[PDB]
This record gives sequence, C-alpha cells and structure tokens, in this order.
Amino acid sequence: SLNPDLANEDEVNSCDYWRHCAVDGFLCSCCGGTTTTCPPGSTPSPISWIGTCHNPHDGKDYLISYHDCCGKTACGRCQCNTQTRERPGYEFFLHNDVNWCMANENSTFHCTTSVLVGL
Amino acid sequence: EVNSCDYWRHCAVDGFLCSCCGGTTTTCPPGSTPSPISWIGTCHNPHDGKDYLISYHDCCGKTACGRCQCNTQTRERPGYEFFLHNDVNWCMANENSTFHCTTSVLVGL
Amino acid sequence: REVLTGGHSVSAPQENRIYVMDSVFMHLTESRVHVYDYTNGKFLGMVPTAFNGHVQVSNDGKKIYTMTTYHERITRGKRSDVVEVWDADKLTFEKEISLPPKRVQGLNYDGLFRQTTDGKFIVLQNASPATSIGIVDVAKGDYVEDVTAAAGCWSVIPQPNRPRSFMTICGDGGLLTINLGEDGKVASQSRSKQMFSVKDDPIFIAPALDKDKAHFVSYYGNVYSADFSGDEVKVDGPWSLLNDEDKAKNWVPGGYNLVGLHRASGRMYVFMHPDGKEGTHKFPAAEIWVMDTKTKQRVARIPGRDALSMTIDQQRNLMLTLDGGNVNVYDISQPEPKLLRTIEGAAEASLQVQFHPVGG
Amino acid sequence: REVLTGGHSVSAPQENRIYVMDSVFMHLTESRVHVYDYTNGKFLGMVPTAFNGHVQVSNDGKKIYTMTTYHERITRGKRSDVVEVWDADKLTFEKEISLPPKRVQGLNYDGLFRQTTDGKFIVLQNASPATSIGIVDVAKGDYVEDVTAAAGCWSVIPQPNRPRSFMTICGDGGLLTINLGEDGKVASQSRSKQMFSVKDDPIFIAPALDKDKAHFVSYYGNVYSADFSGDEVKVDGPWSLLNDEDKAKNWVPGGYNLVGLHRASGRMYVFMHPDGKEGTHKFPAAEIWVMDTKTKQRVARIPGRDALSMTIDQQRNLMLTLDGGNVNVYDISQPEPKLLRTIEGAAEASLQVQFHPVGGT
Ligand SMILES: NCCc1c[nH]c2ccccc12
Ligand SMILES: NCCc1c[nH]c2ccccc12
Repeated sequence: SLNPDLANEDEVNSCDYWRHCAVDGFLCSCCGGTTTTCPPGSTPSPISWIGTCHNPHDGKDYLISYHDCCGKTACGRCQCNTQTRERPGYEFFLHNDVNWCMANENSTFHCTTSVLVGL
Repeated sequence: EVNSCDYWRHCAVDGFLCSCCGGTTTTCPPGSTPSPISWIGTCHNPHDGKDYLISYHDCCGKTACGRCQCNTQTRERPGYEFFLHNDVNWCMANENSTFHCTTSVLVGL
Repeated sequence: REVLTGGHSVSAPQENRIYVMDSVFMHLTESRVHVYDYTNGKFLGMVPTAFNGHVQVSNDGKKIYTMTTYHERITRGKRSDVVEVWDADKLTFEKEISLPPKRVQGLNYDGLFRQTTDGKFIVLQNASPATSIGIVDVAKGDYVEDVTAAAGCWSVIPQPNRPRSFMTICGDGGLLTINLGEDGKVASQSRSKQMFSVKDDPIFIAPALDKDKAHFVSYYGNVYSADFSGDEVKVDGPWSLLNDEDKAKNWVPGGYNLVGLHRASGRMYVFMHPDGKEGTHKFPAAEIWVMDTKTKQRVARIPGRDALSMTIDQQRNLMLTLDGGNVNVYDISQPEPKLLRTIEGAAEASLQVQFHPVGG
Repeated sequence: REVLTGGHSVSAPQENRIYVMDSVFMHLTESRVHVYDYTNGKFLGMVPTAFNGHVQVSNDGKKIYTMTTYHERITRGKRSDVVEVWDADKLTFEKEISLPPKRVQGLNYDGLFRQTTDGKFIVLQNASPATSIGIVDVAKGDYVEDVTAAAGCWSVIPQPNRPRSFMTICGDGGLLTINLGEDGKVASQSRSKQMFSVKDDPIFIAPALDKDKAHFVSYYGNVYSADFSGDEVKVDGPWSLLNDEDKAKNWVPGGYNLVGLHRASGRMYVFMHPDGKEGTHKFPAAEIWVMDTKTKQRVARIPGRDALSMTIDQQRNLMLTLDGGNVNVYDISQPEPKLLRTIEGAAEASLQVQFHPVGGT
C-alpha cells in the first residue's frame, strides 16, 4: 500500500487511489512517468501543495506532497480533481486550484502526482 | 442553411465555417484578417444547375474557432494542383498564420 | 462579385454580450474568451489568451483586459507575463503591459483579476509562490505598485463605494483593506478583526458583493459579512444558511464562483448540494438557494443544473450559471429565478462567465 | 521517504515505440507527438510541437526531428519556422535550426517532411505560396538553400537506393528528380516523361515506396509506377486495382497516407471504399486491399476500421492504421493481415503514425 510501483497499475492510475486525495490534474503515472518520476523531458516542481491522506490498507495517515511535472504541454490522461482537506488560497500550500509549476523555469503544466513524505 | 456543411457553396471547405464564428459567409469574425490568397472550388448550384467558382479565403490571426467544422472535397486536388488543394493553411502567407475559420466567397460562373 | 472583408465590429450591442473564459485545460496554452449574445445564444467572437488567460471587461465597457503568460518557445525560453488591452467592439489587440513574472496561474476565480471602481487601476493577484497584489495603471500602461503588505492573503474584492479601494482575505481570518492613491501607490491600509476561523470554518473566497458590504459563505454553510460603509471594515458572523431539516441531509455550499448578490433586494444566491462532507466543497450544485440577507432566512430553492460558477447583472435582473461547458440564463427580477435558456457548448472548460458592463 | 525526480528515459525500448502526430486541429497551436508502445498500447511520453507540428525520426534512430512555427505572441509578432532536434530516449529538446518563414503548414502527409537515405539532409516542403523544397544540413545545423527547380511540384519521395536523392510530383504529371551534393546543394536533376494525366487520372501523393521504384494510386483506382533503378526515372501505368465486380460497385481509394508497400513480398496496401464519385477521395477505408504488384492482382481484403492513414515496418512485418484517434496494429507477414490490437485514444486529430526505426541499412 506504500509502494505504488509494486501495486496494480490500474489501482495507482485511479483517482480513488488513497494517496491521490488532493490531486487536481493529470496523473503522471498515466503520462509515461510513475507516481514518483516525471515523464521523460518534464521537470519536477520544487514547490507543491501538501496535505494528509488516510491509508485504509494499514489504517495510518500520511503526509503527501503534490508536485507537478513541468515544461511540457498538458498530458491529457487520467484527470483527477479530488479535494480532501483542500483549502483556499489564504492557506496557500493547502490549495490545489493553482499551478504548482508556477516557479519553474518553464511553468507549462504537464502532469501531477502524490509523493509520500511521511506518517 | 449557411451554417451547414452541405450548403452548396461549401463544397471544398476544409475548416470551420466563419458564419458560425461571429462572421458571415463572406466576412471574417472581428479581429481576424482575410487571407489574400486562397484555394478555389467549383460548386454546383442546386437552383440553376450551373457550376460556380467559390474562393475559400481563410480568416487569420486568431486561434481555432472550433465551431461548424467541415471537410468537403468536391473537385479538390492534391498539392501539385496547388490552388485547388485544401489540406494546407490558406493563411500561410498572412502576417500571422494562425488559422481561425474559412469563408466561402462566390466569384462567378 | 463578392469580396471578403475584415475590420468588422461585433454584430450585437454591448448590452447583449457575455464573456465565457475557456481555460481549455486539456490544451491550456490555447485558452480563450468566447463572446456570446445571452439573448439568443449566438457566438459573437473570441479573444485568444495563450496559457491560462484571465479576463475582465473595463468598467466603462470600451475595452477587454486579459492577463496571460508567454514564453519565447512556449515550453522553453524567456517568460513574459502581461496584461493586454483589447478593443471590446473590434476584438483587436491594442496594448501590452509588462508584469513581473509572478502573475497567478490558476483557475478563473473573479478575485484574481479585478479593477478599482473608478476603472483607473487593474488589481491582480501574484504568487511567486509568496503572494502580493499587483497594480497596473491603465492610462500609463505600466505596472506601478506591488502590495507586499498583502503577503499571506489571497484575492481582490473591490469596494464599490470607493474609487480605488479593495480588500483581500488573509491567513489570520481577517480582511486587509488597501486604499490606493491617484498614482496607484498604497495611500493607506487597515486590517479588520478576525471574521472567520481559518481552521474551523473556512470561507469560500467568492464574495456576494453589495455596494457597501460583502457576504461570504463557508465550507459548512455559514455566512460571514464585512461592512465597509466606514473606513474601518466591521466584520460579523456566522449565521447559518441551514435550518434543522437542511442539517439532517448535510447540505453545504459547493462550487467555484459560487455566490452572487442581487443588490436591490438583498437576495443572495448560493450553490448547494446534499451529503456534504470533507472534500465536497467544489461539487456541482444540486440546487441554487435564494437567501434573504436581511432576515437571514432562505426564501426559495431551485434545481442547480450541476452548475459550478455564476454571475449577476443588476440592471437587467439576470443570473448566469455555468457547469463547465454550458451557460444557463435566469431572470431574477422576482424571488424565484426563472430559467430563460441554456447556451450549450459555450466552452470546453470554463469556470467563469461575466456580463459586459452597461452602467458606465 | 519518496522524492520526485526527472531526467528519465522512455521506459520501453526503441523497437517497441511508435509516434502518433496529433495535430489537435481544434487547438492547433498545441499540436504534439504522442509516443506509444505498440506491443501493449502504453503511453510513453510526448513531444510538444506548437502550431501544426510535423515529425520524423532520424534514420539512425537516435533523434526525433520536428518542424513547427512560432510567433513571439502566438497570434501576433515575429514568425519563426524551425526544425527542432530532440533526443529520442530522453524526449528533450537539443537544437533549433532556423528556416525561412515558408515551411508548409498543412496536414501531416509523410512527404512534406522527409530525409535523405543517408540521414545527412532533412528535406521539407515550402510554400510561400510558391513552392520549393528546403534542405537542412543536419551536421551543420543549417538551412542550405531552396530547391527552386521544384516550383509547381509537391512533396518529397526519397530514393532509397541512393544516399542523397529524392523526387517530387509536378503539375505536368511527371516526376522531378533532385540529386544533392555533399553540401546539400543541387548537383544534378532530371525530369521524367508524363506519368499520369493530371486532369483525367490524378494520383494521390502518398508513394508505395520500394528500394528502387515507387507506386502511386489514383482517384479512380489505377496504379502508376516510377522506376529509379537507373539515373533516369522510367514511368508506367496505368493498371487497375479493380476487377469487373469492383468496378460495378464503384470501389476507389481514399484516405491521406493511404498506401504502403511490403518490400520483401511486393505486397501493396491500399485503403478502399465503395460508391466512389467526385469528392470521396479522403473518405475513410471501408476495406484494406492487399495487392500483388508483380501479378497485379488482389491477394486479400479486410475490414478498414474507418482508417485514413497507415505505415509499414519492413523489419518486423507490421502495418499500423489510424482513423484519426485510434491506432490498429496488424501482422502482415502473410498475404492476409491479422489484427493484433487497437490503441484507443492515441490522438485527438492524427493523420500520421510512424514506427521508431529498427535497422534499415
Ligand atoms: N493544480 C491544478 C490547478 C488548476 C485547475 N484549473 C486550472 C486552470 C488553469 C491553471 C491551473 C488550474
Ligand atoms: N484548410 C485546412 C487544412 C488542414 C487540415 N488539417 C490541417 C492541419 C494543420 C494545418 C492545416 C490543416
């Protein structure tokens, strides 16, 4: 449950996968990358929105960092718009209606993901 | 009827009908520029039974209109008969070549 | 012999026009504004807005302002963030105004790109990701002020009772008011007392804006108000949108540009859905509720048509709603809104529609 | 615990890869190449190509070439037509090569953007709207000069039996052959006799290309041939694709990149549809016909799946077809093709698919 690369591809590519609970964008795992790797030729955002998601498999709660991959045009696949614990822009780093590629060398948004930070 | 791909004057349109895009059959939508050059089609008038020359000028300098896409090919020929050919952008020589929509301008018999 | 011509103006009067900001999220580098006639659904024209454009019409109705980002080679090369001024009737580009490369990139909430009541200044949200408010002097065509005092705040709520004043919502749950001088530089500012608890009852940023006050709805269906009849903003709330039956079925607000105010009556319009819980704050409307803001009670409810965003025209007593793709037109001259028509396929991915201003 | 990283290569080997050129006609300023694994339908990555991109892979398999148009402010400002060189495994931009602002803007026929057999020159169609052929020196990263001899002609057919020669189809119904020097300028040229009547039997531009000859199909279902085994091209035809029954139901070819040749067998593949008449030359395939070019007879016919474009791989005996959005993979090692799989949603508006090259020396 903590290691998407060992899981069923169709499970991790679903908007319902437990760690994707505040994703707004295209899942990088459907775009030629994986949960934790940008597709070839796209660049990780150094900043992100964050939050926690509940892992129903082990019953624990985890800190998730939602980095975008940047510098290629929209992937277009596996669009998600989940909003658990998401807050407006006056809680900026909890907010997912902004482009987290905004400070990259090229801000064009390609795909997003959910990086597991810790418990 | 002029917004339908089957309107007789649209017999060699490959593009968006400008009449669905804030223009008319013979005028570009606001802020888009007519191409000076065009491909030509010969279309059959269903009223008088005669063929007319229709000049297909694109409207240029705005992004794709996206409405009333047509792909009709009556008497259309490949790029070795270049001015009868509609698989190219007739905005190619404009100040801005971005293709917005296509007009169907009646020339004559 | 027919001749194809250019140079034409929009074919319907300004008072018929609405602006549907199509993000085209699937192809976000080709966002655009679609111009429609609300009276008959006719497509009138469009304005290209490159990557994630924002749009507003000048208060005097003469120009369209867009905000966007370019790069020399789109996905590489130097960044240029800009405001563009377009003629409203010819839908032609007139002027570019350079911004620092930090304009907000994000979905089209109204409060990210606004203008002062007097129309002399454009007021926009920046994020680098540190937040600040940028001021553009329209007459000069220049970025003239960067309001760093608004760090930790978000969005711009113009005060319709003052010429060059606006508010922003801050991370302390209060409002920061900025009063600009005639040069567009900050002339004074003030901070309200806490209006809402950020942790316990977060508000949606979209205001229900009156001439001298604004109302905000919360994630749990409460209402907060900010009264700016004086120089110092006075804040109050909550009162609940919900009665006991409503609470039993867990009704809460949801959407984006989700509220509106009919100023002559005090009626507030809010998108609502049942079975609310954490994570449902952007759900499409099951219903539109019509609230009397003086009595703090609901007066009517109608089907929501899965709408997400709305806007109101005061003088014609109209409300538009938008579900992402389709625009619904309502007559709100009486307490129960009446559906007049739906404009299907107005956009691929729009969360913002606006009327052409007619007041001058 | 986890860290998001970039810098990765495409996950599947080159021999699994295909390139679907998505014009995205509804949003043509955001055209792109979609890279797919044909063995399992997996999306592998993409290359952005701005306004009406064109694409090819280098003959050596190492680089992807795109051709596109930029303007400083997209819909206004200075025009820049370019070829870009991208790394095939990293899908990253490496180099921009400046073109004169007249590269062809149009749908993605193969012959608009090609290369010499030796891989040393990119050879592209210009239209201002006057036509010429542009030559790009790959080693130098430079535009050489217009091939002005090709005025009134259209499209580029490389000659696979020579290192730097190609032909084009001219308005007189013949072929112009261009032989380049080591510097990419025209060293010599020749023009064939008339191959087809432009008025009475116009041909589709897409060649069924062999090592030393090319076949072309016509609007009325005839076949023409150009033999370039010698320095002078010899032309012939027509012969008909159609038997008596075929003619009775008005079968004719239709599509865009609508033919292909399996060189080892001489089998020619052609999209066909019944009830042909003026105006149906770009109709989707009702069927694919498989012709023996030696015996000049059909050896198979199968459902067309509304295909418009195809490509053939000689090294793995495959044919891809494309209906605008979906790609079908066929085994063509026997006279009757066998459908292996369909990749759904590979593009929004594509009329061109290509394999990643394997071998081909
Ligand atoms: N993290 C996605 C933010 C987003 C949603 N809709 C948008 C439109 C434009 C830019 C960003 C967005
Ligand atoms: N006049 C239409 C030409 C056309 C069809 N598909 C295209 C793609 C790109 C550019 C032009 C075209």
